[PDB]
Amino acid sequence: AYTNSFTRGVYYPDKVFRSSVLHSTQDLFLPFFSNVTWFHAIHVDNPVLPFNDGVYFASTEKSNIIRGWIFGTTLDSKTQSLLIVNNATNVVIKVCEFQFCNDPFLDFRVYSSANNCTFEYVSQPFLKNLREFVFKNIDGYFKIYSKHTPIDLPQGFSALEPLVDLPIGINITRFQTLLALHRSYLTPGDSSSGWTAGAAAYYVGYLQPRTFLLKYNENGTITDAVDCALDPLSETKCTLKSFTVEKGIYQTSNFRVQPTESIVRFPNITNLCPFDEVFNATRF
Amino acid sequence: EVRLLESGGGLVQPGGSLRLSCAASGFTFNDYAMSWVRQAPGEGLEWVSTISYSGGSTYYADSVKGRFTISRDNSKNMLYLQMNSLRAEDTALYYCANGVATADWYFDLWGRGTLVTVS
Amino acid sequence: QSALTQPRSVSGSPGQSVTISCTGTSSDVGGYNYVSWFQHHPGKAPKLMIYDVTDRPSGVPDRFSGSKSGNTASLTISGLQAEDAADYYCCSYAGTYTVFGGGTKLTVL
Amino acid sequence: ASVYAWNRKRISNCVADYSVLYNFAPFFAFKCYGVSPTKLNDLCFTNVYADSFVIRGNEVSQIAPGQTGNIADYNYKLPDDFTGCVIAWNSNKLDSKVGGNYNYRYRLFRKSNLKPFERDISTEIYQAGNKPCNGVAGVNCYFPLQSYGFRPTYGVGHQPYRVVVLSFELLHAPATVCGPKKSTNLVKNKCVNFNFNGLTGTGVLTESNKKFLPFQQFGRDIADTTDAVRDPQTLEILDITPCSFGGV
Repeated sequence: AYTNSFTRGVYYPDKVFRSSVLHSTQDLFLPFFSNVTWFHAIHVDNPVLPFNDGVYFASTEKSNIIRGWIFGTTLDSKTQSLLIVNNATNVVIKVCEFQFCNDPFLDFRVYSSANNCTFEYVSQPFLKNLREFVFKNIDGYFKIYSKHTPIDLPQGFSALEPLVDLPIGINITRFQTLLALHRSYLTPGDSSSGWTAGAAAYYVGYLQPRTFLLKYNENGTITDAVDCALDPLSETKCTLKSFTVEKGIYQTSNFRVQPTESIVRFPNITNLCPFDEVFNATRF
Repeated sequence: EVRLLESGGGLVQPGGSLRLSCAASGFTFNDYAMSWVRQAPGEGLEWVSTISYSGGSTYYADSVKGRFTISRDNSKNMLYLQMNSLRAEDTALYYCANGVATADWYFDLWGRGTLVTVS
Repeated sequence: QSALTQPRSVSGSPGQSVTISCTGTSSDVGGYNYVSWFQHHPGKAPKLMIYDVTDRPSGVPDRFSGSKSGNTASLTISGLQAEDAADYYCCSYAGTYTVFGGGTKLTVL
Repeated sequence: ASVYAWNRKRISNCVADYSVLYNFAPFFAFKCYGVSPTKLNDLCFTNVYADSFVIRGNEVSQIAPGQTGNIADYNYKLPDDFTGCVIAWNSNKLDSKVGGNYNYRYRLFRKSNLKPFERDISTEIYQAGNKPCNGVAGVNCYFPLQSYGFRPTYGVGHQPYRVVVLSFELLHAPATVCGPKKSTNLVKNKCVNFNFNGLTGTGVLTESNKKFLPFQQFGRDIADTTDAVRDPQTLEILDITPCSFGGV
């Protein structure tokens, strides 16, 4: 399915406090008004989605049916894949190149081959309530931002706070989600039949390099943002560095049609040159 | 712990043939060059032969060249010396040695020695 | 032999100093700095006292020192003790072969 | 480690005093880049990466920002922005062997150069000719790795050298690696020289009245002027104001 994503996805990018000031930053953000895929949590277990540059994962659920994720460049043990699983007691993040089954196991708590872990970590758990997450991994670190809010996606603006900064430098290229279920059978391989589970849904969006104008309030919290490259009005606000523009004419930028082709032109004189006959001289 | 043990000495008639062995224990035999050094009664130490850590390189002393053959079994942690055409000047106490604690070209590790008598 | 040329005998009284010389060729002593000195008692394994013209392995006192000039190496033993009496051999690694000196008998009277 | 498959260790959560490597070998080279080494006891770095491998002395020139060659291109590549120091020393006595140490290898063939800090451990045949090598070598098709074969008969240029390249990565958060120093009782309401985890300055320190969120470590007014700081000991927010000055 599809649904446009409103003004969501903004997060504190640099953990430095600023009060009652406007700041423009170029980073990987979620472009405003972009449509996002919508999925339901009944059965098919779940297909893999590429990790282009960063994922904005929102979920409205009330029974902890979704409990983790799995990332890596491949599901086989041929590469140091990653494991991240939340729980009622704590969160468990693991990187052990565990080979996976034909399908991700449906919780019967684990189904994977042997491991050769290089990093392991544990911490407190992540617990009508709209949970939002932003996953980013660019500079050798994998970073998480999050927010839990009471309540479709609301139009209200709210920024995510940096939750965890992990140092793992694995090359992530594909990603999947992890579900759970009560009294469910578990097998290394299964068809699209699945097992019964509660009604639930999760949205997915893809991040892009954009320039954002962020507004900090007197208490250091982000209250509004403008996508500098969305439409001409936003670009004018972003240029004047002011959310309110008065009547007038403004020179915002310049445009230039790009070249559509490249051509090379060389003469026809081939013939090799005598190089290995001067360097290979016997007497200089 | 780390040990070298020579073996295979005995009385043999001149021009005969003998095989010496050196038994390694306590270290990675195949990581180290092995050498045979002997000491003939009344004479000083004499380097006889050196084999590299792999086994693909064998060095011998001229005084025993041709007639002596060095070998090693890195699977069994064993070094060997095949002495053929044994002459009377080959009567000696025979040692195996390596450089486990210093450098490949030194003799810091030694065996106990094997006595070789050529009649 | 082909050994490095050493004095056959040197004698010293306990507490005094003695220097022992080792002359070889341009392919061993005068080629590399891979010169060794050995303390030896017939019937037991030699003990390395000096390897590398002037360097002592672990456990060798600074009373033992080594030197080299040209094709000649030199070992000097200071503070002579009764247990220093032994046979001393220089040694040179030359790449394609190792060569020991002919040995100097040190007697501590 | 071999240079083609070079080892990386992240160092963190500790104090970096370098008086140890000063009681270490006669160094072949200490070429340090973008930082004075004699000041490497007041470091306050966030992350430090320790890449390690062995080469011969003739090849140490390739270990530098913006260098070229078999090592720099197909084995170990450094970025042009390198901020760190390179320490190297002859390890001939331990790593050279009689017939050559053939356990140390390096990549001879690669279709493209590595990106900075990239690692290629592939062992797949190389095509120097125009015949597709189907997992087979021979004429014009080569194995991409080659052993050094360190021998005691080599010159010092061809002798094994152990190399450690320390990359100092900057940041804006807890310098989880800092230098051997000490702390002093905090002073307020006086023009004082302060050193908060590396930030040196002058000014009057005052108790803060602004609500820093638990994940923030610095405070700024307009134009990046450091206005506040959280204590690395009392974890308390402090206001910074430059002490009085003016024209006469």
